[PDB]
Amino acid sequence: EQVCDVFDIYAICACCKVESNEVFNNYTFRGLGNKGVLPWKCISLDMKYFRAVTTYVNESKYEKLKYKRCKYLNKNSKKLQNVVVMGRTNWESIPKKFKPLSNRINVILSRTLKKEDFDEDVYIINKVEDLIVLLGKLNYYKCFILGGSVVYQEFLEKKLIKKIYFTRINSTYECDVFFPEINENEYQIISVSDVYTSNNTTLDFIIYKKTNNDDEEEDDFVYFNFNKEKEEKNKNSIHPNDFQIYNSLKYKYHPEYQYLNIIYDIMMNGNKQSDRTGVGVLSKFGYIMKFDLSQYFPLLTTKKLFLRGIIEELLWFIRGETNGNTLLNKNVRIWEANGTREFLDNRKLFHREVNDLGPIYGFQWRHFGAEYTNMYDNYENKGVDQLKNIINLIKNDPTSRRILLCAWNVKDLDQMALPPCHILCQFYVFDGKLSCIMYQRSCDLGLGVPFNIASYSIFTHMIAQVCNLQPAQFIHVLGNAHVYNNHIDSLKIQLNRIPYPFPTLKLNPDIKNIEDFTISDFTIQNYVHHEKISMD
Amino acid sequence: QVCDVFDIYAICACCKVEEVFNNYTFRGLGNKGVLPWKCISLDMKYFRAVTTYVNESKYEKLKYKRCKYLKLQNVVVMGRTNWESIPKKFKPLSNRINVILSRTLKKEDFDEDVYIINKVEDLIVLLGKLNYYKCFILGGSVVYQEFLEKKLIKKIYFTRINSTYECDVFFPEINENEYQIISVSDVYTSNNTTLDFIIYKKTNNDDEEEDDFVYFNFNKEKEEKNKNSIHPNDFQIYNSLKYKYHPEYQYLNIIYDIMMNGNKQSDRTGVGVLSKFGYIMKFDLSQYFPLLTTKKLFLRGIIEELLWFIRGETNGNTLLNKNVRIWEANGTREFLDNRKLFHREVNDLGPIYGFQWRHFGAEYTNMYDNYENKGVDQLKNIINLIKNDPTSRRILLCAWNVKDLDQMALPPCHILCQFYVFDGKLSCIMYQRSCDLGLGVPFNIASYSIFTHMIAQVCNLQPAQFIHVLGNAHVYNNHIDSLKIQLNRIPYPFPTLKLNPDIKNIEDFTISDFTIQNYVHHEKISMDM
Ligand SMILES: NC(=O)C1=CN([C@@H]2O[C@H](COP(=O)(O)OP(=O)(O)OC[C@H]3O[C@@H](n4cnc5c(N)ncnc54)[C@H](OP(=O)(O)O)[C@@H]3O)[C@@H](O)[C@H]2O)C=CC1
Ligand SMILES: NC(=O)C1=CN([C@@H]2O[C@H](COP(=O)(O)OP(=O)(O)OC[C@H]3O[C@@H](n4cnc5c(N)ncnc54)[C@H](OP(=O)(O)O)[C@@H]3O)[C@@H](O)[C@H]2O)C=CC1
Ligand SMILES: CC1(C)N=C(N)N=C(N)N1OCCCN(Cc1ccccc1)c1ccc(Cl)cc1
Ligand SMILES: CC1(C)N=C(N)N=C(N)N1OCCCN(Cc1ccccc1)c1ccc(Cl)cc1
Ligand SMILES: O=c1ccn([C@H]2C[C@H](O)[C@@H](COP(=O)(O)O)O2)c(=O)[nH]1
Ligand SMILES: O=c1ccn([C@H]2C[C@H](O)[C@@H](COP(=O)(O)O)O2)c(=O)[nH]1
Repeated sequence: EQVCDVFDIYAICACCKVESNEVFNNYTFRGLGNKGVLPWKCISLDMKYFRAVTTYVNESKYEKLKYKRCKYLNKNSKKLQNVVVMGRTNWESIPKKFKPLSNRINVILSRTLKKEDFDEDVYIINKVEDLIVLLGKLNYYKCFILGGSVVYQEFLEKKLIKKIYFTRINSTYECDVFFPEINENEYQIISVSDVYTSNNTTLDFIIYKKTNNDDEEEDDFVYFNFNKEKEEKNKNSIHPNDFQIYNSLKYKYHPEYQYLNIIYDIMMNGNKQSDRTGVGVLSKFGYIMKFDLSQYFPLLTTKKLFLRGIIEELLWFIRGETNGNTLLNKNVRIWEANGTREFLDNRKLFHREVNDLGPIYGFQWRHFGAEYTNMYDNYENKGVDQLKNIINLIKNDPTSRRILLCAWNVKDLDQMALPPCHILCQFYVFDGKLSCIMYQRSCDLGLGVPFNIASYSIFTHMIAQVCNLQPAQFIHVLGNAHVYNNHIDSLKIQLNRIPYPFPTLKLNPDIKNIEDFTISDFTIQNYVHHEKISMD
Repeated sequence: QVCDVFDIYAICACCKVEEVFNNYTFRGLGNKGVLPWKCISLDMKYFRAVTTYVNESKYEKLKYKRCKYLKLQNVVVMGRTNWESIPKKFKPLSNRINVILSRTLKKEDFDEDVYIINKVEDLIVLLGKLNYYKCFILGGSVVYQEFLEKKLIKKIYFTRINSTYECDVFFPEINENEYQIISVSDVYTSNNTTLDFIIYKKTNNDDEEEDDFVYFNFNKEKEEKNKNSIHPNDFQIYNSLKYKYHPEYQYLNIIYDIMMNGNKQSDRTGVGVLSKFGYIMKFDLSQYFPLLTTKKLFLRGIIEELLWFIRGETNGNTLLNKNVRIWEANGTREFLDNRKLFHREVNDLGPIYGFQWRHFGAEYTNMYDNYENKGVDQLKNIINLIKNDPTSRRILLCAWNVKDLDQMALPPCHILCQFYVFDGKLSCIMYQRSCDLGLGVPFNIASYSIFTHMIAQVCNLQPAQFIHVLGNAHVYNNHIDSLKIQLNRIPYPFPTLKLNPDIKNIEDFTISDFTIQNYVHHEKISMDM
């Protein structure tokens, strides 16, 4: 029966990255303070969250806490409040006008200072066993260790912390004090929040837990689930013990899990099929993922992704290009296999030159309906410039339900190296904000989708910028959602990884026409990721 | 009160008997001493799970409230006829404290180690003795009748058998103001009939990982910031349902979402809408036909529109001479002139659905030209892919021809279909760019559900899921009062579609090959004024 379960002693902290190819682990976020204050100016969303955790109380759950604490000890007002506990330097960093922390029982550890050194209404204690004494004598909901790196150190080495409410600030600052390295045998992460932007930085909230190493309408649920097939004669021959970490998290709110949960769904429930190659897949039909581009760039973190190649693909599209050599000469090999003599001949394109990919995305975006000749032709003022038209509808008719860019030209399919997977983009504008749906007919979950999420997220930012709009939601509709069999083992590794706060994307702000972007106009700041996974 | 105190529940299954609909549609209980239907086996299964199930760590709180009033099994209570109607092999219903109502036959008469009672009241005492989880009235018309009169029923566990059967005995009209529905299950096919499971209730006139939930909601919308200017009050029946598992809730929940969180915008026509972006509804065509039951929908017009598309027509008059007027407004001199189609004959709708489906890339001329073997017959093609190459990820039927949008009376709402085949079953996704949730979507669901069945049948496949992906989803501001009325109606179990099984060419359907079966619906709603 451990002290920290009876007295409900939690730690809450926020850690940035410090000035240290780069390896990343959970020690990456470890920077606590600098010269006796915080390393960052304001991160107001961290304060709002801090406020919410340290001030939240539930009177109904108090009676069971009181009984519990009175039991363990062999045994005023009633306006229930939490206790907070501060190193003295912690306490001397707090602006005067906020002391003591409102609606919280403030406790400060000091040797140099005694109660007569304070005006405030704070409990002063010499020592830790003095907090345990006080907590046995107070009516309080929960006790939060607000730190000082010294306070954090002594509280974990005494195994007095039940959980750590740990905030990952996904930027770097100068630090002189650090949070101790959390022992993974002693603490495991059980919950990871959504990812937000506050004060020009992304952040998320994770919870580490100390490791053990009317209720009529409760029953209606079980009646109503009477037909359910899964007794667990595993539909698909993937095992539980393999996703031990994935399955052990309670709150999986990081948006990366929108993509990770579909791979779980395809693996646990997919239909076994033998696609065009013979490879074999598990497949499902119909999914939506939504990413909040105002809060992050959804580059997956559970594996390393490089975006030079897909950014140069998006610029190639926008220029209207179909010349596979242009990508090959920038050492981008995305379309190399689809432009071989063999691949083209096998597509019955016997009169198509090597790397002439025919009327693919770029052609359809700038010239839909023009007769395709060859990758070198001047197609100016031929066919519909869809791209130009959709920028025009966003600018001048934002409320239009007809702002779509369509790659799927039915007449041209057989003349393309292969029919496009990104069928269409629709756009939606409300209150100065651009959202985008892309519908993908065919979705390689292990290899393709992660880049696809990136391409269309970058594209949405570009259309938003050139239209004087802010980006909102990139919405990804997956039709035929498949995991290739020989990706499965890699995907089992990736799923047992815990996402890191997303990075951000900065477009050079001077670019104002969609045509005027170059590779140097794109910056991915603060990409924290697990190491690369070769999907085979 | 007795019933809340003693956990006295009725379980029944009521078919329709041999025009306007209400809950008392579903009354048929029995016929000639047996049930009115041969064997509906999803219901027999439900009836087990419900009447066996008991919770270990909860009878503590009923040892409480029943004896604070004055392995553990369940009590069941059946009349003699209800007891005799049972075959011999299942008596006394296994794992259950069997019991009977009988003024006549006693325990020395009857077979195994049941219980008997002779007064309705005499039950009260027997329960006051026994150790039991919950008490179920399996009934007979007569047993049910006198238990509802005497106000002894906490909850009714009522199966809606959605077919018609000869009946001699019935269930009591369920007293509308004395009971209300608190839960409604998924819809199911079983033994060639749809059925759902609703729950009537009596009206009255490791919990740390729970606080973590509140912390993670720290940045949510509060009450002033649950955006919009509709009320809680007005959707009280919608809001009172705990379990909303009937698939119509996929449509209703989107209306609720748009009303409550929708962005106020002022579209094209100066009209006003609440708008969201990106939804996905999925309907199990193998289990029901998703024709909205919270109001009356008619399908002849949208079935004719579908046949019209399949024939490749663009001629608005063909529809107008069958009094299908879906496209009338889009064919007027005025509407064509405002689309800058000054040189388009009235009701010449241009290269719309039909033309793209059967002639994609052909130069449109007029609605009367012969276009045989011109452009890409996507419809013939997607059918040949399903039959020759079902694992293809290229089975798309696309109406959004970018070359032709300006020539169209208007661009299509229904951008494309994509098909999926697994294990001789056909699913269809339709991506809808523009979604009027009040008028359009209800019809749009039916159109593409029917289409899926048509494509499945000419391909010798069983239809599986219709998946409706909404892009710009909007409620017209002046549909709001109508939809509020609609949200507070409990869906009925869906109907079924019978296609004439002889039709094996998509081109060979006629209006008489389409039959809707057992359509039970709440009344017509004018969506406007
Ligand atoms: N990023 C974050 O989440 C947080 C960052 N911070 C930052 O942390 C830094 C301050 O931390 P750090 O320098 O360790 O200092 P601390 O806040 O941990 O202050 C340590 C002081 O607390 C007293 N103390 C600690 N333990 C005891 C004990 N057991 N008994 C008696 N006194 C005790 C001593 O006071 P005395 O010296 O008078 O005897 C000690 O000098 C600042 O930069 C602050 O802004 C603070 C909290 C959270
Ligand atoms: N749809 C459904 O879910 C169900 C349908 N059924 C159907 O219902 C039909 C038969 O039931 P219904 O006509 O009621 O017959 P019941 O099964 O209810 O049996 C009636 C008998 O129960 C006894 N009884 C009733 N009230 C009292 C009382 N107040 N005090 C003492 N005894 C009482 C009498 O038996 P006695 O003769 O001993 O005096 C009465 O004749 C059949 O078709 C059966 O299959 C049955 C169950 C479920
Ligand atoms: C605030 C912070 C960094 N965030 C999390 N998640 N966990 C913590 N332990 N941190 O809190 C430090 C507590 C002291 N603090 C630090 C502070 C804030 C601003 C400027 C200097 C110091 C503070 C100041 C004012 C109020 Cl109202 C509440 C807490
Ligand atoms: C069974 C039925 C119709 N279904 C629901 N949902 N609710 C009821 N109250 N009904 O229960 C009647 C009990 C008699 N019966 C039904 C029956 C069976 C065959 C012929 C006539 C009646 C029966 C037989 C075997 C078992 Cl395991 C359980 C119930
Ligand atoms: O941007 C792309 C391009 C291709 N694919 C995958 C999907 C399929 O695995 C394959 C395309 O093959 P078909 O679906 O065209 O047969 O490539 C993607 O996931 N994303
Ligand atoms: O099959 C259809 C056709 C139209 N609409 C609705 C969507 C809009 O309310 C309007 C179409 O006008 P635009 O979206 O093209 O502006 O009609 C539908 O919901 N379904």
